[PDB]
Amino acid sequence: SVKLAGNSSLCPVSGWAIYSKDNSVRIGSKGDVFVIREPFISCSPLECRTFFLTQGALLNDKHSNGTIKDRSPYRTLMSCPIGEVPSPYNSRFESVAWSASACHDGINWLTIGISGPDNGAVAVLKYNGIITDTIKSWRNNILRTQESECACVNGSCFTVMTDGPSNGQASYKIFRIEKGKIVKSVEMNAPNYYYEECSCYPDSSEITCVCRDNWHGSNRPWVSFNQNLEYQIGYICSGIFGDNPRPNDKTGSCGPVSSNGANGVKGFSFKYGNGVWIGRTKSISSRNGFEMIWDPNGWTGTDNNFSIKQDIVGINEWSGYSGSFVQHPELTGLDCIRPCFWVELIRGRPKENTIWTSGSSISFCGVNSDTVGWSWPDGAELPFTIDK
Amino acid sequence: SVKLAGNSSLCPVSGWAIYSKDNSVRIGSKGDVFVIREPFISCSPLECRTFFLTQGALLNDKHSNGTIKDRSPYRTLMSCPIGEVPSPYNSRFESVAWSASACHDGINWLTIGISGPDNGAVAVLKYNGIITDTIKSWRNNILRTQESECACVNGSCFTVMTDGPSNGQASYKIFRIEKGKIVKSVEMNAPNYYYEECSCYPDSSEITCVCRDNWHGSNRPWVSFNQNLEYQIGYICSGIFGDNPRPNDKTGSCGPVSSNGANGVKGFSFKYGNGVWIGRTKSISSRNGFEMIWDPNGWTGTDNNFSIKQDIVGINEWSGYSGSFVQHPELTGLDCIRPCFWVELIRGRPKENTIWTSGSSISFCGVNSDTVGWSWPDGAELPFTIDK
Amino acid sequence: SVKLAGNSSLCPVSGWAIYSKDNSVRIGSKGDVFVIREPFISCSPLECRTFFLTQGALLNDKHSNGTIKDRSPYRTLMSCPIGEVPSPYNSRFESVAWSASACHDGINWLTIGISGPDNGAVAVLKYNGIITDTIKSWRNNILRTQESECACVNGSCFTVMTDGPSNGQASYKIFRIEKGKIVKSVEMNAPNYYYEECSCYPDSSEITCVCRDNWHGSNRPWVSFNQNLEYQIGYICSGIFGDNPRPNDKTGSCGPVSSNGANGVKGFSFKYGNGVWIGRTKSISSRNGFEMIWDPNGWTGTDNNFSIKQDIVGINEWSGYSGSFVQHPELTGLDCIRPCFWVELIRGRPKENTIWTSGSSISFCGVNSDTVGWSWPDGAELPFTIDK
Amino acid sequence: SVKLAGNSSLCPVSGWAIYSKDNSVRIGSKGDVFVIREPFISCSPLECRTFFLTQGALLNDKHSNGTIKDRSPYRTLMSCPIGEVPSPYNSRFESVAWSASACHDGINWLTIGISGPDNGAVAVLKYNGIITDTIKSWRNNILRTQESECACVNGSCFTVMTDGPSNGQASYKIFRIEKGKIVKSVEMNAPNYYYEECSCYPDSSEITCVCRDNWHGSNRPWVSFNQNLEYQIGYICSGIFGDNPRPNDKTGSCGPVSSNGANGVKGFSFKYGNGVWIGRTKSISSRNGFEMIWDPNGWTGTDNNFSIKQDIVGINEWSGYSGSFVQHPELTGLDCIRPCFWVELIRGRPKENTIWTSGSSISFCGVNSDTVGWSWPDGAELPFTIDK
Ligand SMILES: *[C@@H]1O[C@H](CO[C@@H]2O[C@@H](C)[C@@H](O)[C@@H](O)[C@@H]2O)[C@@H](O[C@@H]2O[C@H](CO)[C@@H](O[C@@H]3O[C@H](CO[C@H]4O[C@H](CO)[C@@H](O)[C@H](O)[C@@H]4O)[C@@H](O)[C@H](O)[C@@H]3O)[C@H](O)[C@H]2NC(C)=O)[C@H](O)[C@H]1NC(C)=O
Ligand SMILES: *[C@@H]1O[C@H](CO)[C@@H](O[C@@H]2O[C@H](CO)[C@@H](O)[C@H](O)[C@H]2NC(C)=O)[C@H](O)[C@H]1NC(C)=O
Ligand SMILES: CCC(CC)O[C@@H]1C=C(C(=O)O)C[C@H](N)[C@H]1NC(C)=O
Ligand SMILES: CCC(CC)O[C@@H]1C=C(C(=O)O)C[C@H](N)[C@H]1NC(C)=O
Ligand SMILES: CCC(CC)O[C@@H]1C=C(C(=O)O)C[C@H](N)[C@H]1NC(C)=O
Ligand SMILES: CCC(CC)O[C@@H]1C=C(C(=O)O)C[C@H](N)[C@H]1NC(C)=O
Ligand SMILES: *[C@@H]1O[C@H](CO)[C@@H](O)[C@H](O)[C@H]1NC(C)=O
Ligand SMILES: *[C@@H]1O[C@H](CO)[C@@H](O)[C@H](O)[C@H]1NC(C)=O
Ligand SMILES: *[C@@H]1O[C@H](CO)[C@@H](O)[C@H](O)[C@H]1NC(C)=O
Ligand SMILES: *[C@@H]1O[C@H](CO)[C@@H](O)[C@H](O)[C@H]1NC(C)=O
Ligand SMILES: *[C@@H]1O[C@H](CO)[C@@H](O)[C@H](O)[C@H]1NC(C)=O
Ligand SMILES: *[C@@H]1O[C@H](CO)[C@@H](O)[C@H](O)[C@H]1NC(C)=O
Ligand SMILES: *[C@@H]1O[C@H](CO)[C@@H](O)[C@H](O)[C@H]1NC(C)=O
Ligand SMILES: *[C@@H]1O[C@H](CO)[C@@H](O)[C@H](O)[C@H]1NC(C)=O
Ligand SMILES: *[C@@H]1O[C@H](CO)[C@@H](O)[C@H](O)[C@H]1NC(C)=O
Ligand SMILES: *[C@@H]1O[C@H](CO)[C@@H](O)[C@H](O)[C@H]1NC(C)=O
Ligand SMILES: [Ca+2]
Ligand SMILES: [Ca+2]
Ligand SMILES: [Ca+2]
Ligand SMILES: [Ca+2]
Ligand SMILES: [Ca+2]
Ligand SMILES: [Ca+2]
Ligand SMILES: [Ca+2]
Ligand SMILES: [Ca+2]
Repeated sequence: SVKLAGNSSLCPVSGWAIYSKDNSVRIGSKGDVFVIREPFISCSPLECRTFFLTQGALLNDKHSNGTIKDRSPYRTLMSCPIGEVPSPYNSRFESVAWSASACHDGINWLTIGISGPDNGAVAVLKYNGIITDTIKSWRNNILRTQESECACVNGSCFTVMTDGPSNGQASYKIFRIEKGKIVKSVEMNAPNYYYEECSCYPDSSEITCVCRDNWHGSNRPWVSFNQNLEYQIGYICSGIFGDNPRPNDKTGSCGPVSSNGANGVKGFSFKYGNGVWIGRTKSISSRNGFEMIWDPNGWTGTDNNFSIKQDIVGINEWSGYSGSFVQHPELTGLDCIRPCFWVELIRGRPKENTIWTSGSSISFCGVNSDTVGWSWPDGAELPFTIDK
Repeated sequence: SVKLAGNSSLCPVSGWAIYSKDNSVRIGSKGDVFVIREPFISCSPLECRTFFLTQGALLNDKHSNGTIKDRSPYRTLMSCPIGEVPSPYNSRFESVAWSASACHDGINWLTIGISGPDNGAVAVLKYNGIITDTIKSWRNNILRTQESECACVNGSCFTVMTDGPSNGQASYKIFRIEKGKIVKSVEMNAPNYYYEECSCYPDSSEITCVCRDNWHGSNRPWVSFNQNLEYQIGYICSGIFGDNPRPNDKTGSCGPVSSNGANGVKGFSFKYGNGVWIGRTKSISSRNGFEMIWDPNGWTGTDNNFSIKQDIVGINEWSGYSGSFVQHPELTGLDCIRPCFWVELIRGRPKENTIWTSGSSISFCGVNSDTVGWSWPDGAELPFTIDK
Repeated sequence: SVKLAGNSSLCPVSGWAIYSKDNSVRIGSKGDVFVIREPFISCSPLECRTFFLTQGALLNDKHSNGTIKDRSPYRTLMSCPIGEVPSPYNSRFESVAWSASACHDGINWLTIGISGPDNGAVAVLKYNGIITDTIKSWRNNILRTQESECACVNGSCFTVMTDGPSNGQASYKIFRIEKGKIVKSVEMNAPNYYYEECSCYPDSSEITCVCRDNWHGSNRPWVSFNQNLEYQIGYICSGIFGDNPRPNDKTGSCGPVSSNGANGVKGFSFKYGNGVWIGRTKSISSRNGFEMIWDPNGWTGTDNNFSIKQDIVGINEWSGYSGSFVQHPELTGLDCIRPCFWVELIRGRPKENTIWTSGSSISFCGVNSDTVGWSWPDGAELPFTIDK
Repeated sequence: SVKLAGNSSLCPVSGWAIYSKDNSVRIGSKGDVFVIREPFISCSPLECRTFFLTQGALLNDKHSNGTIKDRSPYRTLMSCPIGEVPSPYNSRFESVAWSASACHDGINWLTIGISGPDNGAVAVLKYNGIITDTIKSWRNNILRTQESECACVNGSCFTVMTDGPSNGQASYKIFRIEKGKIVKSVEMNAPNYYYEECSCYPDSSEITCVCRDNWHGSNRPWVSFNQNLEYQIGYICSGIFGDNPRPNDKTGSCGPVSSNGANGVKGFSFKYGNGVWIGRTKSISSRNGFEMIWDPNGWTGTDNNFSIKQDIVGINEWSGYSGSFVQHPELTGLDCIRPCFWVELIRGRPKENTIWTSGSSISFCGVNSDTVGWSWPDGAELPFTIDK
């Protein structure tokens, strides 16, 4: 075992090849599948795994009732192999958690699991399953983190957490973690900005995070930083607005776009010089559909012109959260860090007549070979037996 | 860990010893068993696995409704250990797929998973579960592949894909794949021939495939080739016709036999000089029964005389797809490549009064020791609870 | 990895410590557990496993109907870790089989699985899961074998099979198998004797088998042999009759005891010079209760006196088949071969009002430390939901 | 593999970080989850596992009826990975038992499983799953042991067993066990003391146990001993009484506190010089709530003054058994033995209107980083379908 180097560049990609689909909700109609949300993928040098926050309940059982609720003591972070349904019979226990991150440094898994009360939550860090550190809410208002993989470069792993309001200015901190021990943190000077649920990736020994502005931005904030936590901040300039909700595409801004700026959805994007691969919902108002857009000047330019669009979920089908993951050269044998993404397909409440809320997933990896647009939706027929 | 050599000849065999049976449909009446079709077996130097295309649904659940349908975004290629029922709790996720192939080169698994729309399908190629290449539809008309194992020789693996009409001339391509990367492909010049769902095996460093003529052939087409994809083509001459449907046995042809030629079923045969071991259904009109027939001049001769018949499934019992798989010397310690086969036992629609279609399997290995004819059918009592 | 020597003597034992209980039937009331009979235990140098003949059906499902039936094409030999319920989700497929044996030579697993028609059945032998030999019925009348572990000495494994009538003189053969290849077999000269379902163990480089006389013996036949298949034969002389059914205990015989001699139950016994540890039912007429008796002159003396009895299952509780297994010094680190046994607890037909027949198990290992008699019965409440 | 040294001292801790939660009862409403009680956690140098005593029945199935009952032949000691639900599909079978202990010496697991009748129970000792010894009841009155992990130092493992009345003076023995073989045992001279369900841990090469006085003590008894089983005895002096039931806090005693002394619950405490970390229920009269309390002079001082209290389960929520477990330097890489604990969250009879009694778990590890009080209760909604 050796540390992931994390020093090559992102592989340039022309399209996205489908990687996994788990059909969890479809299968949970009969089988024993966890009620989950906030799924994400992360890879070691040997395998890729789906992480997810369970609700301590299975689909189509009565304890699935009320799972629209975000935070409870029943929620646990757990993981299974990519593409498998998250079942009590195939899933490894990670942490007690209603917000979470994980990532593999090349040697062992780091996991971060926040539980406790809204006014004094605690992140428990584990390295190879052993508790190695904790960090407690500093603003006493729902300490929260990525809901996707943390990022590793040369034995140090990096994440972002937020504490404070979700409808106004909050506090955002960046952490450096080595063998599960926080060795440095910095609070971001980001007035008039808002970061949550950061999708962070390594690229040439530095970390880039694209996040959710729930306060007043329908474009996505970003923060990048080096191993010493010296950071830079911005918003994606493209007029192809990345958040949900959002306005129709028009002239963008390098600051937060206030039109339709309140609320949000967890998302991601990949920076390639001045350009950007944007993943987003197809609907401007609800979590429906998904598409990947290549905008060759979208990182720094404000026009709404793009070069490529690839359909992933159709506009009438349910989507939800999305995030980045990467495959490092140590895993693939390439000479670059490969970009991939997952989409959470949220089913049930609040949009459907169920007592429950849960998600299945799909993921894709970046390639330079031929690809195609389509729709790979969840496909469960709601309501279920328990609802009726 | 070492590449499969694939340079020895096929073991001569006098009969077929039963190797597995999963009883998947019988078990899925209560257990959590995927609805599947298109199963196949493939071996590494250490184990044999069953690969299959799920419908993203479990048996006796309402999501099994309409699983007569061949292609959807829910279908996934998964695998389990030979003879186990395909459950979400024992199945390894491979790829998102409504048509597939897989094989092991002696170092890692290659998997091939075709998904997307009928007019622009994409094969995703994975080596050790990492995406390593893609190939897209070149006739825009249901890109499709073997539904059985690809074949490997000295580090290269080979498969066949079809694109175009299923009731006429189509286009047929052969591929050389090393470590999941397509290193060469050739389009077959095969006018008035039709190939699909090819069953391919290695034999003396070369590949022989026996396929399905869905256009106008009630005997089976074949294609053989070397590692440079220089090929030869033909049809099995035996008057013991291999496809289903087909006419009653009579004088054969070394080109397509047009009588009952349209439509077909995936199948296989093994070439031994001028002779041929034929697997086929017992009914001439539907997928019922299965039998193995040794015809010592059937590869190249057109008479309907044969020397050995061994019963596998009784004529009143449902059958379906069948395909070759091999066990290499590296696995067996023999000095030859051992032929084996599997049979898909299809239950439900169109022939039975259910909302669903699914399959169990049985598999047999060639030996020169004493064997017996019998019937090992699926054994499920239809309809199921969900149908009623 | 080294061959089991098999050259030490049986360990002297004063009593039996409980080793495992799986509660299969109790648990299959709700969970997915196989309908099984003919369970047995066998150990490698690293673990012990339960082997069993499934009925290709789960408990409390409709396909359990009619499982009183002994032979069908749906029956499969499968194995799981000792003490775990036999489920499709924890069980490894071994062979298609309605009669069976298995044993580990120190290097790999040998398995023997008989399937096919009553008038021409075939035993398929596998070594590390690969077919290595077959042997076909020689009397065309239900080729059958041990339903317990075969016995291994220095790289050779030994079993017994019977072919012929179950109500009269039949034919009995002994086999020597190396790496799953039959290297020698002999037919026993045993007129007026009858051997089936032999429980065979190694002891000082020779094999001793205690078996079932279904023709005309209420005491148990035995056969012992050396590695060259030179054999000796006899019946257990003790007046503590070991078969079920049997008479009440009285003066025994060194030939078959005809009183209550027809029919039988698979059983075992362990020889210690002139003495014998007999495992048997508590009832003289049905498969109910179980007890272990030490009779210090019972191998060769005909009195009905014994020195020790240890209760295992109470007289009013269901028992069934039993058999020996051993733990070799390569596994335990002892300087002798440890004797152990399992009991099948048969539930359902013909004695209970169900559509099905199945069994759970218990096992014990011989020790010299303190032990106790009790009852560890099956404990399922019959009938089940599917019966009603 | 190397023996756990066990020679470092206990890590000083300032609070408890949440480590796991299995949600077993919530999940067993639909999933296949064992009815259990008496779980506990123990770790090897590679993993932590949950051990528990099943009732040989699954939740929401009719065989869970009457599971208030402590001792039966159906009860088995099994284990799974920490935080996973105890299911037949993820659980290792360990031993047949209605009382148990287990621990890992750095090389293999020792398991201890007591079954048989109340007047002659036998402890079966296993090392790496092989029977290596037994010990039988020496007072004929429910031989019983820890229900928590044994303690290991330099290849010796230690435990405590009780035999005799649970409402008066009984007999208490300590055992030294090497590779599953009892090498020494001592009967405790403890007149007017009562010990059972001991929680024992290593600390500087010596064992400290904190136990349950069921006779006449509402504080907890303790016994500490060296590797030769030379022991010292006493009761925790703190006026913060540790048992349940108990009186309200007031001046303590260094011998048994008779007020509310009869009856009790399994529990634990960690000694740090003259101080003590106490885990206890929040209710004085029933098994409800749980809290950790640091009393810097509570080992040897009788006042009811304490420094730190940390909430674990809220006072209106069901609690139950609790026990210590440790993580050795060999697992953690620390220079001290880390204390952890678990709490059994009992549901059903006698306090709720069900046919069954079962338990889920939560566990916590000691840290010197920031922590928080909260409530992590069982969370199931009773009654269940089977009760109605
Ligand atoms: C899904 O979940 C909802 C919401 O329920 C809440 O969360 C769930 C998970 C549980 O934790 C509940 O306890 C929570 O309430 C369910 O709605 C609840 O249904 C239950 C069952 O009917 C209701 O509980 C009953 O209420 C009865 C009415 O009592 C009230 O008035 C009487 C005077 O008549 C008075 O005595 C009492 O104090 C109440 O004020 C009561 O008689 C009975 O014993 C029982 O308590 C509960 O009120 C409902 N909650 C809400 C918020 O409406 C759904 O039933 C559930 N659906 C499914 C399909 O499972
Ligand atoms: C049982 O068999 C083993 C062989 O595996 C015998 O052990 C060997 O004996 C020879 C001397 O004849 C030595 O050269 C070897 O070193 C021994 N090998 C091992 C691994 O110990 C043993 O003598 C036989 N025991 C009995 C009881 O007959
Ligand atoms: C805490 C505020 C935050 C942003 C509105 O809510 C998140 C939004 C969510 C959402 O918009 O779907 C669901 C997340 N599970 C939740 N996070 C937490 C920690 O509860
Ligand atoms: C698409 C043409 C082809 C031949 C008619 O269809 C096959 C027929 C099938 C059949 O005869 O059973 C099943 C195959 N799953 C299907 N293949 C695809 C890719 O859908
Ligand atoms: C074949 C004769 C034999 C002895 C009567 O029947 C056995 C009796 C059985 C029994 O007495 O319970 C069950 C065995 N499964 C069966 N063996 C086979 C091969 O069917
Ligand atoms: C046997 C006396 C002892 C103390 C009353 O009983 C314990 C009480 C129990 C309890 O208070 O919950 C549960 C334990 N399973 C039980 N132990 C046994 C061996 O049955
Ligand atoms: C990246 O790191 C590797 C491994 O330490 C090193 O050998 C290589 O020189 C580095 N490459 C670049 C481009 O910095
Ligand atoms: C990577 O980390 C190691 C250990 O701290 C350090 O020695 C090395 O200089 C780092 N490498 C680079 C290229 O920064
Ligand atoms: C086949 O290949 C192996 C491995 O490369 C080689 O050693 C052997 O000589 C070859 N066999 C034949 C029949 O050519
Ligand atoms: C099957 O599909 C048809 C068509 O939509 C529908 O009418 C019927 O209700 C379905 N049956 C089940 C069991 O879902
Ligand atoms: C097998 O492939 C390797 C790599 O191309 C090559 O070195 C070797 O010559 C090949 N052997 C044969 C028989 O073609
Ligand atoms: C069991 O099988 C018989 C066939 O003999 C059938 O008549 C009966 O209805 C079946 N019973 C159940 C409960 O399915
Ligand atoms: C054990 O088997 C080996 C291999 O056949 C043989 O050489 C040896 O003589 C055997 N030993 C005994 C004691 O039979
Ligand atoms: C603890 O044991 C280790 C391993 O044997 C030893 O090296 C060390 O000296 C010991 N420490 C103490 C404090 O006794
Ligand atoms: C349930 O358990 C009780 C013990 O409390 C037992 O005596 C009774 O017979 C059982 N009742 C049913 C309906 O199974
Ligand atoms: C640990 O055990 C070994 C083996 O008995 C012994 O020789 C050694 O002295 C022991 N170490 C200590 C510190 O007791
Ligand atoms: Ca927003
Ligand atoms: Ca642009
Ligand atoms: Ca045809
Ligand atoms: Ca011919
Ligand atoms: Ca008899
Ligand atoms: Ca006698
Ligand atoms: Ca007490
Ligand atoms: Ca105090």
